[PDB]
Amino acid sequence: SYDNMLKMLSDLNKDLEKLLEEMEKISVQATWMAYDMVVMRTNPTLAESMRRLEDAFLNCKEEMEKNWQELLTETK
Amino acid sequence: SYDNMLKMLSDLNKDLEKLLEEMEKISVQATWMAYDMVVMRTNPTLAESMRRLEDAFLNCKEEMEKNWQELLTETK
Repeated sequence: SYDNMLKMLSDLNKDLEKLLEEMEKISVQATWMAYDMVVMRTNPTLAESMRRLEDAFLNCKEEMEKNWQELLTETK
Repeated sequence: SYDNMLKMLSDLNKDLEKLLEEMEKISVQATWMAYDMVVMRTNPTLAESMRRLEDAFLNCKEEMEKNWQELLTETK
């Protein structure tokens, strides 16, 4: 059984890890999208590009919150 | 204009922050859902609950990747 538990744990760890790594990628990329925009200020449409990016961030945050509520329902 | 740039930057920072904080919450909660399950081993249906949770993790990861492609499209 010890090997069976080790296999189950391995699979849960792999799947949690894939989720965490996905979120890590989003985090780093979103941070550089923001910081790059504020440093590339010569952009002529700075106002609109900042608005588009920040509303995209809010949209993604809200979708992720709905994904998370879905997970909570699937696992309750 | 300096004050206006400060205001735009403030709003982008707020929205990026809300995204990052959402992902932080998911990260911490998903980690404790996994670790609590592996320590509450007396659970009679451990196999099924581990399967449900790991598949929920994979589903959430895949949804987040689709959300992220949506953001990349909105901001291209």
